[PDB]
Amino acid sequence: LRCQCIKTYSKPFHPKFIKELRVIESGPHCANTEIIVKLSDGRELCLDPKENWVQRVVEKFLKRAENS
Amino acid sequence: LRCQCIKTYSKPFHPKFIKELRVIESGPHCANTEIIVKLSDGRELCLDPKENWVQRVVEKFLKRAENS
Repeated sequence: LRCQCIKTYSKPFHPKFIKELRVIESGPHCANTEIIVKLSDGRELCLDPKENWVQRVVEKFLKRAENS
Repeated sequence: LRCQCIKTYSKPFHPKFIKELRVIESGPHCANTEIIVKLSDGRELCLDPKENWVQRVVEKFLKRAENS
């Protein structure tokens, strides 16, 4: 698949709203690394991997889900 | 979808072999949190979120891909 994100979500939010995370590294398919999250209600958003708050949300989600 | 993993990969490997990561938190669909990686060659594996080496591989992959 080509790039999946048209734009990224720019307002911080709590990691409890994420139920699924997908990280696709850049490559021939898309010049950017893309982060796609599926929220508790099933909507999806793209996050900017460079933002510090995104990195923190990803990390928390993972710490949670890991011991789930 | 129900649980996607029949079994997890138990031998440590280098994060350079991962090109995509999917983390699905447990819920009604599957009692376990599942970690599915797509390798550089397109094969997929499931990893055990509880293993320390998995957590370290996930973290490295993310640090890489983030500044990609």
